Amino acid sequence: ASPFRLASAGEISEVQGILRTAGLLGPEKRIAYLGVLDPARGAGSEAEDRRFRVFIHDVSGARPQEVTVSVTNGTVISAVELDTAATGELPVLEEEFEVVEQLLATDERWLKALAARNLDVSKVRVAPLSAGVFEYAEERGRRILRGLAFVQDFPEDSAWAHPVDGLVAYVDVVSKEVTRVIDTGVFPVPAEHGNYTDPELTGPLRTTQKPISITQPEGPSFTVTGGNHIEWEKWSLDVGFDVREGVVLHNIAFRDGDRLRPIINRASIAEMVVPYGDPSPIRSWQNYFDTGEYLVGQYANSLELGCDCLGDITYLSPVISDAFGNPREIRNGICMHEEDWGILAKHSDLWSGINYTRRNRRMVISFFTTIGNYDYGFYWYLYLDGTIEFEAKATGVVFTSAFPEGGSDNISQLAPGLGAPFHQHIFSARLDMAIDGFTNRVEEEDVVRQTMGPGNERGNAFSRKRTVLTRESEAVREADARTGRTWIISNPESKNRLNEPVGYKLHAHNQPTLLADPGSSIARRAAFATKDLWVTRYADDERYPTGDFVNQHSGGAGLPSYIAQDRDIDGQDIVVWHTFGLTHFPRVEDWPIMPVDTVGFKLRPEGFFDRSPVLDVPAN
Amino acid sequence: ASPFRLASAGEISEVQGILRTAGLLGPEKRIAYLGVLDPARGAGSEAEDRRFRVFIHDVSGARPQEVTVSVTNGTVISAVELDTAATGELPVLEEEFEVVEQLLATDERWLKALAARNLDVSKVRVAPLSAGVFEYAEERGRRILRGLAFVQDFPEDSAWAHPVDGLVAYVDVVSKEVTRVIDTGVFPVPAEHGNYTDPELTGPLRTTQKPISITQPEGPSFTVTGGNHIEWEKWSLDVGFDVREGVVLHNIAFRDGDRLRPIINRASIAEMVVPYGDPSPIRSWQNYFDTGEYLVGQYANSLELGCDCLGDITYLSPVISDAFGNPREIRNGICMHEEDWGILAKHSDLWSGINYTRRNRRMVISFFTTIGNYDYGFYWYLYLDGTIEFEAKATGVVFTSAFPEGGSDNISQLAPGLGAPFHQHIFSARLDMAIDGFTNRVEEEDVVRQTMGPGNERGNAFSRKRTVLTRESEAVREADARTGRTWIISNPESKNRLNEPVGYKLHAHNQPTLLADPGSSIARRAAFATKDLWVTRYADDERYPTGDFVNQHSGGAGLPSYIAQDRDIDGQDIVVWHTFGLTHFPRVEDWPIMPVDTVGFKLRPEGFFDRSPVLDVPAN
Ligand SMILES: [Cu+2]
Ligand SMILES: [Cu+2]
Ligand code: NA
Ligand code: NA
Repeated sequence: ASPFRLASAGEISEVQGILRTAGLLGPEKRIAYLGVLDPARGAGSEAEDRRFRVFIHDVSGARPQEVTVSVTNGTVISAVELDTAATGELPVLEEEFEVVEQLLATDERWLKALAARNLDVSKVRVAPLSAGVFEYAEERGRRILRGLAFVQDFPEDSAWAHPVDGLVAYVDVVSKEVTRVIDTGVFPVPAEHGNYTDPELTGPLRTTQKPISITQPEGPSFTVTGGNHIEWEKWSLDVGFDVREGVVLHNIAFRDGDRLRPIINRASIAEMVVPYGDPSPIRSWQNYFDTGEYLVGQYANSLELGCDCLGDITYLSPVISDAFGNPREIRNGICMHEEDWGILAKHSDLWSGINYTRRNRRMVISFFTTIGNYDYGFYWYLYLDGTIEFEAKATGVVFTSAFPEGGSDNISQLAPGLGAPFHQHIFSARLDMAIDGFTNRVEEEDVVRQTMGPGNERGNAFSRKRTVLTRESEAVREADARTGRTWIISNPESKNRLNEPVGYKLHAHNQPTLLADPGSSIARRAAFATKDLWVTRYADDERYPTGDFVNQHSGGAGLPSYIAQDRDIDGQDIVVWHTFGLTHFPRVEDWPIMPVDTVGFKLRPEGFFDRSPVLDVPAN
Repeated sequence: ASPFRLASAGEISEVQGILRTAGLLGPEKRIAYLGVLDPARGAGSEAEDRRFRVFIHDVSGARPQEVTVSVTNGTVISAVELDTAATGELPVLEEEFEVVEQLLATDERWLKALAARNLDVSKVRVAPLSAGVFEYAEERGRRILRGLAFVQDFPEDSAWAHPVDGLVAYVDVVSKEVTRVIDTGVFPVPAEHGNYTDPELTGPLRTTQKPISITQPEGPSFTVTGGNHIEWEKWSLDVGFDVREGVVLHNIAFRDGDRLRPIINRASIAEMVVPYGDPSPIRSWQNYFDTGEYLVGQYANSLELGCDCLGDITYLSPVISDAFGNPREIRNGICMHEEDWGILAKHSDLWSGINYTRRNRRMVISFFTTIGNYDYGFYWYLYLDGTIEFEAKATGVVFTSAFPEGGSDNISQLAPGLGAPFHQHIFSARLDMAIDGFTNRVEEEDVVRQTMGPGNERGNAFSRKRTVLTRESEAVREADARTGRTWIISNPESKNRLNEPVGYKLHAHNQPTLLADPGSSIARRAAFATKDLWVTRYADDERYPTGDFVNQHSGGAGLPSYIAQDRDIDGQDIVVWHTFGLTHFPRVEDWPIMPVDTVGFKLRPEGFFDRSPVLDVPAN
């Protein structure tokens, strides 16, 4: 009954039929994106209308279309033709990946480059990568993929151990022609294998680990109703799934006594970009927008009990559309469980003689995606004390290159002749805030140092200051770890019992933001990644920090365009966009498969409650 | 057998007998500190010589002494008389804390102050706090405690809810004299109780939490031998305990194939300071050196199975001396256990068809201490992948004051009329490094941004730079989160298979350092806290960043005096001192008992290994 329920296989089947009957899904057509639309702002909206947004690609070269359909009523609501030279190309299709390697295998320049290196074309894998926008005027309005080559010595070999440096090709995947083959010179192909399941590399496996058994003899403490509505330890929320963003959290609220108090209306990772910092022309164009260009939800893993998710696990199995409109289930794609989290609060009081200890726990909602060589885990945590936390876990196989003789300022050496270019992994969290309702504002809080003198005779005082962000043009903020900078989202119309506005404080990790030169193509296309915090006024169509069509868009779409409207954000319906990322200088220990590294952020209550919200937790 | 074994009850009794026989421990003497000395540099040598360092107080006012004893040989090695007006007072004795409230209850100035506030002296608790060094000349060479008052309405009442503001007293605890009583005016005593076990405050306890059962059916994966030597998942170390520093880790090493490779010779929290930022004269002197002044190991809790430590727990019960030289056991004062830690590495490869997932684990060594209102947990973690991490957990009851009617720039309001002064909790980790042996160096690593132009035509390149710290005068460093600054400890004489020096990278949290004015008493006494990183050349007697005798000691000792020697630290036996801390602006949710907040640091291998060190972890 809930408007926020997961899409059904039946709903996707109905969408396919509606498109077919309307003549919009012929054999030349491919679905590049399909997702359910959130309800519009409407406090009391009772007329159920499930609407789906669809991007339709044409493999014969005709213009693509953006279509909105109503599954409840069985109608096409709107359909507009897209001019991709203006507004960007559609996301990359899974079936276009294979086309790159196939096309190059018959191209005479590619074959001659391989022949010079004595490489058998049947053993050469091509990574099909997004193109971006650079100097090639012939690419405007065409769907281009770029390919980099790796050698697979046998079918189970890790091709990432054998990059073929000095060689790159550009491919038009619609007209199926190879537009350029660039060969800058012969580099030795690294010869060591990177097969992390080969006993000759692992050695004998350890026999020293004894089992850790985590069970819940009475079952978990959370309930799941209506498919995806969660109730756990005073928290209430809906777990959504979108093929572009992955797991999305809706209607995060906390039951404070008798009232359900809203906190966040919608939480998602709305973009993630992986820019590479190697100036070689073989790779200097390389920037993955894993969310915007590839769609991270469509590559979600099926998660295995006891290996990926340990404990008493409740799974969700989201349904997405394939390229022809058929429903596809991602079995066990989302893990949900609770975890012990150590001590919550503890005090042994000499004067009262009371000894008090309580334990903490967290609710975990997670999924894992694989995009080529990289694998990313997305984890949302809810804690007993009101804290909300997100954590990204990065693993997989690092992207490789040759390691040049004489060294490099932009590439790490992992093995003899084997390099790994410097890169970043930068995420954008979109937090549609609803702190006790929709009238919210953001304050920037800095520590204030005070000088020794009158009123501070011993020179010990320090303080803090808060600055209200009142318009969008002043709501593009940078971190300052030295001054302990945080941001507070408050509701000026809802006060706690001390007559202070209720709030939540965002604690950032204060990692470096985008390092590229401000005049670069990537700085224009991923402008969100150049600043730590953005605040916008809510609008239905301002969904992604990079715009709707990221692939081969020339730049400026998304947050810079939104912010330019300079709207009032002082006690309004607002959206917080937080940039956070990992700067990765690969180390030898990252090879041949990388141990997890993590980055994230958290939000903590700041005068939201009238006292600690965990006084009613029992001892057990 | 091992020189690093925990002190035994017999050893402590033998120290007592040796001191008594030598005429050093008559009835007027008290042991203020007793601890075992680490072996001097030179592996073996002594065959067996257990030495103890003792600080001996005299309650008649005679000069105290520092004494070193050999328990093996039954001899006093050295005994020196201390001039405390020069080099500092001994740590506070537990029996001196009691003296303060008793003395004040008979002082006519204190009684008149309580009478002015209609308070019953029998219900007034006095927090006895370290005095520091300020403008009171009569305190030089005397042992002083300062007292702040709180009302306890009944024996089980939380007195922290009822501060008596405007009143402070200073007490000479040796001559038993109240030196000064300062009354700046009557403030209302906040009337609301803070009794977090009172059902009228907690409401009905939750019935929603289902059990989480963590068990190890085959027992734990680590072994304990010789009482305190641990072997776990290729790690090797000895767990020490010192009454001042608490848990100390010795001889941290990693078994890499057939070689035991040292990493850290000794790791400890060597000081921790809690400075308050309220400029009121009632509290502007308030600074706790919990390690140096109070001795945190002395106040270690007994940890209860299933509440404080959950899972298959192995306990250590360290032995300390009481004030008369009798052994006292802290039953179950150290918990050790291993914990599941999520995914270690994961990759699903399209080209090879191999799906690979491995799980991570960590070894946890922890203890908890209680000093008045505050409770601190100290956690050391060892991970499968070579990471070492420390985490401090702060909880307990926040220190309170009145909340002034006009508001305050330096105090938070927690409840009607009840304030909590701003403060910090700052730690100093002393890491006696031994990366593949004792020839080590520290490099500072910053990200380097590059300008678009020749050799970087697309403006995407970025790099890093490393700066070797060659002399102590240049090894006092600040964080810079914006440039991703880390520090690498390497061994220039031990190279990995790529012919690069092996190393470990220190990752800081980049939280603010000491905020007090640089001219203040606290800035001089806690100079270590003003900078994030210090490197010194190892010396036997350079143990604490604040020096040996912190109580009522002015500046002049500790890290600033050590680094003036300007010793060579480029490929030498070096010690890293890392400052990290929490800046606490108390929130309403911190009342009436504070949920845990955390801070820490971690060290990760950086080319220490020749490839990932966890390729031999099994699937399970
Ligand atoms: Cu990476
Ligand atoms: Cu605090
Ligand atoms: Na909002
Ligand atoms: Na050392």
